[PDB]
Amino acid sequence: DVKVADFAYENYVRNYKEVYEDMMSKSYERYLIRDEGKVYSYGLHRVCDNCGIRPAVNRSDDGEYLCETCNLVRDLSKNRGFIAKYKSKYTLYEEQRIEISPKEDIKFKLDKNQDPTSYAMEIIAGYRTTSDSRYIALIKADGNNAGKIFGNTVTFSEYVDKSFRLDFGVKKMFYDTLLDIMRASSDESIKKDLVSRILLGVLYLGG
RNA sequence: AUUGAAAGUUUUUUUUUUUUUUUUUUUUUUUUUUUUUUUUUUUUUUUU
Repeated sequence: DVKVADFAYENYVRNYKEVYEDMMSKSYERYLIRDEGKVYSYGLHRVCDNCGIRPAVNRSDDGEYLCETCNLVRDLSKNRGFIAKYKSKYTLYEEQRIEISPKEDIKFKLDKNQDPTSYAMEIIAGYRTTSDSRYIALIKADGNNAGKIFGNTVTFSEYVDKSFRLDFGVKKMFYDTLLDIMRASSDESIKKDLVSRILLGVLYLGG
């Protein structure tokens, strides 16, 4: 959904509140739609009947659990995604640059015939071996009353500064927490593995 | 005749072991079985 509002004039730049007002005003256009006829498999399962002109739900290597859209997304993610993060080498540039190689830091002993992407959730959880029971936690954070706070902004520059400060401070907090974990006065292998697992278990951070 | 279905949250684990209601505590301290009462009264060592 594309929302466009006038940004600034020749001798005047509008404050964030008015711009957001214009954006929200030009939002009814989203709710206008027209009629279309198609078929999309409910989720990605089974072989429905519906209209039979097209071929059925494509078969999968594991059997029959692959819809076309999910098939395409899986094809896209086969090369890049979590596996790319695992096969990377993150470096923490500080007074002593320290690198992290999950391919060499995770202590999950797997046979060469096993797929790390399949056991990605277990790896992030912390299964050092397949015969391990261990829960994994999810952390979601969000700012408080951000919308009205940005509404009560004197100038657009103030809004930009506040957003930049928020994002950079969030990233700084995460980095400092990682540094604190790194400086734990314990064996470097343990902290390296923990940092690798934490880094792998990140979906999106910022703002 | 629900998009549509058929699966026991089940098996398995003794709230058990250690610990003496025990030590100390004399039913004794005191009190004369005495106290008033005469073994007394009557009777001729004696006759034909």
